[PDB]
Amino acid sequence: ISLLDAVDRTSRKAETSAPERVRQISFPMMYFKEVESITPDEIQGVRQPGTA
Amino acid sequence: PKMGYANTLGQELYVFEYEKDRDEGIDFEAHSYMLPYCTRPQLLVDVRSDAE
Repeated sequence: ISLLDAVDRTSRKAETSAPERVRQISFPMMYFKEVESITPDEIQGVRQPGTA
Repeated sequence: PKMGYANTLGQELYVFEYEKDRDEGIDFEAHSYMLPYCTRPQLLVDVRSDAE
């Protein structure tokens, strides 16, 4: 918006207003993966810490 | 050494049957983890027919 400007009463002149402005945007996203595995070698004959 | 068999009482024979991929046939596996022993080996006398 702008500020109005004084004009004369008989010249009949006036002033108008400018239109708006529209734009568009896009967005890419982020991907994360985690992998694990379980093997019997981790359990076979292994003492539990803190136990005899 | 298969999953779900760790730290379990072993048996005489482990028989495993596995289906091949697509439809190509059957796979088999047989396992045995054993060792016989004698706690008084001095009583295992061997004899011979010749002279000393």
